[PDB]
Amino acid sequence: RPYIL
Amino acid sequence: NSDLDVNTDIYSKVLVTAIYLALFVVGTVGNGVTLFTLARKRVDYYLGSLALSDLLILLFALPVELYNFIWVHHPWAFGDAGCKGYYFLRDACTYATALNVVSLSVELYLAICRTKKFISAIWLASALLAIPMLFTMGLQNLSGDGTHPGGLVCTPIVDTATLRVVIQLNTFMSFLFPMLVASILNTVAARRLTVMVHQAAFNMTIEPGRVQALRRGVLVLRAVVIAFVVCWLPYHVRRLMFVYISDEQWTTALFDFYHYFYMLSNALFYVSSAINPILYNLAEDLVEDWEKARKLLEAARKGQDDEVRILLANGADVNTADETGFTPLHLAAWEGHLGIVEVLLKNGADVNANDERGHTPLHLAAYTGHLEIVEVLLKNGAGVNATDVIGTAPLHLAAMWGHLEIVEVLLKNGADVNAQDKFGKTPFDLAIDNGNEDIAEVLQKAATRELEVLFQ
Repeated sequence: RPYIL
Repeated sequence: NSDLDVNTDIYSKVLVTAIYLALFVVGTVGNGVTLFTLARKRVDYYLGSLALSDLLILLFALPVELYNFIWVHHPWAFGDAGCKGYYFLRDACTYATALNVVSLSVELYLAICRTKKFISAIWLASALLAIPMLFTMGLQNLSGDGTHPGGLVCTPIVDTATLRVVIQLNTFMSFLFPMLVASILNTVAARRLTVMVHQAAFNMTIEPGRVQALRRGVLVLRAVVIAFVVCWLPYHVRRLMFVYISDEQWTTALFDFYHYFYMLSNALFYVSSAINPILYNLAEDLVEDWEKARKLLEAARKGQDDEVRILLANGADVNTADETGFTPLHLAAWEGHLGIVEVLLKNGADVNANDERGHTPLHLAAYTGHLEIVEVLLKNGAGVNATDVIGTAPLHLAAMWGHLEIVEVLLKNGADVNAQDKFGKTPFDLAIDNGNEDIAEVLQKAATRELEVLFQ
C-alpha cells in the first residue's frame, strides 16, 4: 500500500 | 528503509522535472502578468481569483511536490506545518477555482436569460472546505524499527473509512458537483442562444453584438469544463485508488503503477494552472470586441466621426447590431450623419442590412428626408425596391412624408412607382392621403408613362 496521497 | 522506496526510473523523474519547470517558469509569469494587468486596468474580479489560485499553486505546491513526491519519496523535509499546509493550500486553491468557474457559468447564463464581496465569500468558503485536510494529514514514522529518521513521511494520520469520506466528498464537492452544474448551465445557456440565432436569422440580416459575444462565451466556458474534466479526472481517480484497495490487493506491480500514475495525474493537474492565462486572453478579447461594438453604436448615433474611425481602425465590427438589428449605418442614416454614412460604406458596412421590422438604411434616409444620404446609399448599390414586413418600399416613405427630391431620385434609380404594401396603398395613394399634390402628379405621370409602354 502507498503512503503518498 | 527499503519498504518506503518508490522505484520510478531516473529518466521518468528528469522528464517530469523538465515538464514541471516548463509549467512553472511560463505559468507563474503568465498568471503574474494576468494579475499585474488587472491591477493596472465584473468578469475581471473572477479572472483575478483564478489567476491568483493558480499562481499560489504553481509557486508553493509544485516546488515542494517536485522535491518530496517525485525525486525524494522519504523522508518529509518540511515539517507537520508544510505537510498539512501543502494539502490545505491545494484544496483551498482548487475549491476557489471550481467555485469561480460555477460563477462564470451562472453569470453567463443570467446574461443569456457587490461582486468584490462575492469573490471574498468564495475564498473563505474555499478555506472552510479545505480545513478537513488539516486534521486528516500529518507526519508518521513508518521505518522498520519505528524510529528511523529517514522513515518520517507526510501521509494520512486517520483510518481508511475516515479518509474515504473526506476524499469522496472532496471528489464530489470540488470536482464532480461544480463541473456538472457548469455543464448543465453551459448546455441550457447554449440552447437558449441557438433559438435567438434562428429567430434573428428568420427576420434580420445581422444578429446582435450581445448574441455574438455570449455565443463565443458559451464555446470558451465549454472548453474550460472539458479542460478541467481532462486535467482533474485522473488526479481524483488516483486518490480514490489510494483508499479503495484496502491493504491486501496492493501488489508490488500495483504499488509501482501508482507512483507513475502520480507523476502523470499531477502533471495534468498543474497543466490546468498553466493554461488559465489562455482563458484570461480569450475572455478579455471577447469582452473588448463587445465594448468596441457597443462604443461604435453610440458613436454612429452621436455623430462623432473621430471616435468611429478610431474604433473601426482598432477592429470594431462595422456591421455589429443592437437587439433591434440596427447596424451603425442604420443609426447614421436615421440620425442624418452624411459623413458617418460615407465612412461606414468605405469600411464595408452592409448597405442592405435589414432590422427586425425589415428596414434598410435607404428606408430610414427616405423617411427622415436626407437627399444626400439617399444618393450615397444608392451610389453604393442599396435596394431601391427593398420592402419591409408591411411591404413598404422607400418610395412609399418619401411620398408619404413629402420628400419630392427623394421621390425624383428614387424613381430615376429604378423604383417601382406601382409598389403596394399589405394594405395595397401605392406611393401615389400615400401622397394623396397626406396631401402631396406635386409628388402625386410626378407619380401619376410615371404610372401613365408605363401604361403607354404596355399599349405599344
